[PDB]
Amino acid sequence: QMGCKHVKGILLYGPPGCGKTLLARQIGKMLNAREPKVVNGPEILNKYVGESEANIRKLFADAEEEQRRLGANSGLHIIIFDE
Amino acid sequence: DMRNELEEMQRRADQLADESLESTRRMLQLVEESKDAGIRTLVMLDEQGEQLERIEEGMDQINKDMKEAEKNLTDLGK
Ligand SMILES: Nc1ncnc2c1ncn2[C@@H]1O[C@H](COP(=O)(O)OP(=O)(O)O)[C@@H](O)[C@H]1O
Repeated sequence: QMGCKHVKGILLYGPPGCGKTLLARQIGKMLNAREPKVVNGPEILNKYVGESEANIRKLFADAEEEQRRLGANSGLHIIIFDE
Repeated sequence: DMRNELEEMQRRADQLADESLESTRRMLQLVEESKDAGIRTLVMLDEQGEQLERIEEGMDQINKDMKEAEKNLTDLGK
């Protein structure tokens, strides 16, 4: 009735080893979301043309297809970016 | 400027055979033998048909002869 969209992402910063991935996984598990995809920044880069972009692009395919199929009654997908 | 590009090479999977030369030869030999057997059966069947046709005429002749003889004997008897 209100017509309000949902928040699309958040950012967590702090010293290493203080429990950020734990919090992210717990948030994902609490909302009855599917298994999250965990990624690492330095491991995406590549030395061929159009390879890093493909890796970045490949993470949204499941959500895209599920929305195209089930419309507005789909589940919740979570993506976690580290570094 | 570590932007590399590549080119491609192709290989052809072996064509459909290397199993069509062991069962094949046996198949051909068996087909030849069956053809020979069929030819022999043809010849024998034609001979048998000729012999049956030959038998027919003697059969008819004996039937006619016996009927005529019986009728003649009956006619003379009475
Ligand atoms: N607040 C916390 N309570 C309990 N264990 C914690 C906490 N913070 C960190 N840990 C422990 O430290 C480990 C590593 O933390 P991690 O999630 O890798 O932190 P970060 O994302 O900041 O590197 C966790 O698996 C857990 O064993």
